[PDB]
Amino acid sequence: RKRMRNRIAASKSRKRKLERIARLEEKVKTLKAQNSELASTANMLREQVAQLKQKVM
Amino acid sequence: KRRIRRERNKMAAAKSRNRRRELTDTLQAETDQLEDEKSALQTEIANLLKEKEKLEFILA
DNA sequence: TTCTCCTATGACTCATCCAT
DNA sequence: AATGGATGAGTCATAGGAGA
Repeated sequence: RKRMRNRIAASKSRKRKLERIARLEEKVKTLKAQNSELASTANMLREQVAQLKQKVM
Repeated sequence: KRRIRRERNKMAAAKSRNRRRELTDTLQAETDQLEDEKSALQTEIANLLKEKEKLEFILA
């Protein structure tokens, strides 16, 4: 028993370490994308403001 | 044979555990950063927009 | 191409740290 | 003091890759 219960832990402990790794990999992926796109919209906007600041100046 | 390999494999078990600790430490720390970068672009965007409008009004 | 050897990695077990 | 889970670390079996 003592061994059998403990197996179950070691097993569960390995899995947690595995998942966190997965989850992170996933988060890194989506972040790269959203993070990259908002950058593009950020640029469409920076220039438009630059332009308008002039038209008003 | 064993005395050789056992210590030899001891190093591998160690080195592998080593990498997983670092892989995670890195991904974790990287996503923390990417999260911030994203977060700030969301505010950079919000402010750019307010400027955009403001200027369009000046051209009203 | 298939056969051989070696490292990397899962899964077990053990010792140890903390809380009940 | 006693019992139970978490996690590091050693061991084994075994797979997958580099090379004869």
